[PDB]
Amino acid sequence: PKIHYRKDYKPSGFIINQVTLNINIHDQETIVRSVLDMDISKHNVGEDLVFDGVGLKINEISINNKKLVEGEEYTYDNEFLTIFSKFVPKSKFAFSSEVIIHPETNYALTGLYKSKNIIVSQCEATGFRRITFFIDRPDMMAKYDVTVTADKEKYPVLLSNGDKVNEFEIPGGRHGARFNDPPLKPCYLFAVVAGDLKHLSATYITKYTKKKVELYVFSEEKYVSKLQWALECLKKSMAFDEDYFGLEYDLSRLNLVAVSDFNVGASENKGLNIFNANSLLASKKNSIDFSYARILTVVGHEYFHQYTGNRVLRDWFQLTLKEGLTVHRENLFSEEMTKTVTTRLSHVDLLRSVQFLEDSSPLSHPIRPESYVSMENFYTTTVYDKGSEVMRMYLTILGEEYYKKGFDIYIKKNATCEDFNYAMEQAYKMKKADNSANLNQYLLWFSQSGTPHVSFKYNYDAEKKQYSIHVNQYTKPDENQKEKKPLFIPISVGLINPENGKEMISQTTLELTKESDTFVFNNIAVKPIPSLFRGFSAPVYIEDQLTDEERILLLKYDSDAFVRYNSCTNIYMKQILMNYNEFLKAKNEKLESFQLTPVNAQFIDAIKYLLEDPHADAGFKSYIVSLPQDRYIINFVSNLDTDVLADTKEYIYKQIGDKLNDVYYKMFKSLEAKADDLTYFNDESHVDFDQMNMRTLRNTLLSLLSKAQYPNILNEIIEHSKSPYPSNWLTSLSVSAYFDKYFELYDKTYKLSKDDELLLQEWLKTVSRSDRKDIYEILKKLENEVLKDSKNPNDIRAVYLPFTNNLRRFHDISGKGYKLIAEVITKTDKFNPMVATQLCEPFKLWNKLDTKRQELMLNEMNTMLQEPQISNNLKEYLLRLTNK
Ligand SMILES: [Mg+2]
Ligand SMILES: [Mg+2]
Ligand SMILES: [Zn+2]
Repeated sequence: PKIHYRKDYKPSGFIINQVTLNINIHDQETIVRSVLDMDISKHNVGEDLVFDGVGLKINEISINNKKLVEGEEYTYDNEFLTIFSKFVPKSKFAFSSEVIIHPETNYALTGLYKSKNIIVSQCEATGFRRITFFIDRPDMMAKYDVTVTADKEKYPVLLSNGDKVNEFEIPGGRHGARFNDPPLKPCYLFAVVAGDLKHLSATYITKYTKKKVELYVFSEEKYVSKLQWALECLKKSMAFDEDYFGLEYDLSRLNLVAVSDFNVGASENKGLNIFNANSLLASKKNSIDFSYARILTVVGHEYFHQYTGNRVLRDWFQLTLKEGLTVHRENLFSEEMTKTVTTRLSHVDLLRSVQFLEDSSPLSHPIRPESYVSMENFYTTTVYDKGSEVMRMYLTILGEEYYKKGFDIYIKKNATCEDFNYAMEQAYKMKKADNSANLNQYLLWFSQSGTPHVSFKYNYDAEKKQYSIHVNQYTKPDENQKEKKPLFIPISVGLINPENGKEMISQTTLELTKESDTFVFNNIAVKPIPSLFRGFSAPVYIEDQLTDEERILLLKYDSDAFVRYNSCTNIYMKQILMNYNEFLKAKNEKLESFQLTPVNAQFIDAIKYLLEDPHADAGFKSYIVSLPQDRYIINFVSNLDTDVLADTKEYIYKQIGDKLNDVYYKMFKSLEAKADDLTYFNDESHVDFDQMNMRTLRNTLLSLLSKAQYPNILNEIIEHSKSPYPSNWLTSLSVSAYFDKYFELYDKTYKLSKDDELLLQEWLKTVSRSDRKDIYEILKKLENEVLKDSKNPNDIRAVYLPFTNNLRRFHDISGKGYKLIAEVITKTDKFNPMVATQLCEPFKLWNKLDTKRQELMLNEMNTMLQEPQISNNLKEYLLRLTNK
């Protein structure tokens, strides 16, 4: 296992100036001819010429049109092509090769592969080496001249980077297309698409230069009518980057292409973005509401890669520089487009659940790691989502005006993470009106792993009208740093007058730079309730040390969506932790009788208050009636007994339900007209995020009412199944799990879903997530009847991943759930190591569970590690997760 270190970076001893590709696609094989116009760099020390090349079948290789001989002049071990230095020229030379690859049987979905009837490429991060020989690293900038040939019937549409400069016929029913892309680019931004694609098109005219831009969205013929929303999102993305960042698209054409088989959401390439079908295609009739926010964000994300990618990555350790930034730009875009507070809330909810788990797991790493073995395991929620929060904090610190200045300085001057911090430091100096002000401490956000803990204590003096906020920050030591240093933590705060719910001070961002600090406020007429970390201004554990009474007041009257949301969350956690220990204590002591502390009555009253408030947001309401995610809860519990937590959740839901179920039912009925309005059902460009939030609320309330066995709720469930919206009649399936009509809706909703590839995958998720006692028997049914031996990641993930969130069933004390997923992981690892690693996600919290379940998970992981044919990808991941 070769380990790459960040501190060991050195520029290549070679230069690649021009790439001339000839990709000839045939029925059983794809022939790739490549001519590399190379040179010797100043960093050269007469070393061997080593190319990356994985799984390549060599027909012949040459230097200056002279064939090289195997063994005497070069060696190849299916991974590296080593050409001995004595046969390597000392000036400008040309390296040529012809290799054979097989996209048809490339089930790893990396490099060049075939998805259904579409040939597509995936080169990030180390995929280009699976297509042809190359110095496969992002700092190798080169020009590209690509020619693609194939059978005209099977692959009438040919796409690649740059301008299509020639189209020609080939004897035998074949055709060819030449693409020249003059601007320098790294090889992971190379792409090629071949297939029988249909499209929707539009013309975008830029804001300043008024350049006309051809926009194309591609898919297979069957689902071409699901491309409308993606096209609209693309238009929205371009306009936003123009309006907010003042950036225009540089090329004359942009292509979006959807494929059925894809490891992640999408990928960016210059002028040619390639999407997972579930993140590009949608229709009101064949998609749940989630697809619309999903497509918006993903289409936006890959577009925001364009302008930065056009002018500025030194090495893969700087991954968070382009990903953290893009996701940040993606999130700013989504918030502006959706105009809903739940958008920002959704991002925070994901970070504090998924990423916080990772950052306290053995897999914990900084957003810029010091080392890696597999680059495929580098693309984590830490690099992406914590990285985004780090990039977002720049905006919070600098403000909108100065941030755009710092951003413009970054784009114009350029790279590494330090380069971006430098540009922001320049804006920081301007804002602070001082050249001695710096952001050197801020770099610790890039190098320090783990989640910081921020705790508070307060003091108010009525006589002097003086309010003090004592802040403390702390990060637990891990395997990355023995000693943790204080970070630059921006704390957006407000002060709420508890008597009238008014703001007491203007916008304020506390700059915590030390381990602890005391912030004092004068002329505070009355004792305030602090509104801390507004908008979640820092990726930290917040310990407000407020009473439930104070939290309730914030929940009702604070202006900031997150602090309201977080206050409700904190009230829940306090209740959860209390009831958990009470349930646990009874279990450990085998008590015949015991007591549970009821849910705060005033808290329940506050929920009723907000719910019955017509001017309150529907999406926000859905959050406050829902307990915190299980993966968020586990961060606050040692040796988590999943059964006890399940009992705890059940009791708390029942407590609140016993009070508010009538309110829940009344709202479910009254919300129907606006939530399920069909006015624009066949207007595929009309998306109402507020309306979809109303359906989110209705479906959430229906779920609560179903679990509570509300009187005659089955009637509502049945009628809900007749709704035109997939979000509704799929919800009816899952909530009917507690009734004898589950399998009736099972067949009904299957018939509705089976003829759409993406919709069926949503049906699989719904079944997988169904709260059924016979869930293991049901999963077997999906395997034999629906899933079978499919190698489609969307199919495999849909069947198994939602099931892993079943607290009671997946964590069955027998370990049957752990054994099931482990078998799926090992099975998947044979053809797709990346997806196999994705399926390991349930095991990420293994050392946080009770001792018995720790043992069970560890055994299955050790079993997987003992598999003789385990991939390096999977091996490295499990080794790090099990601290071996
Ligand atoms: Mg091969
Ligand atoms: Mg990507
Ligand atoms: Zn990205």
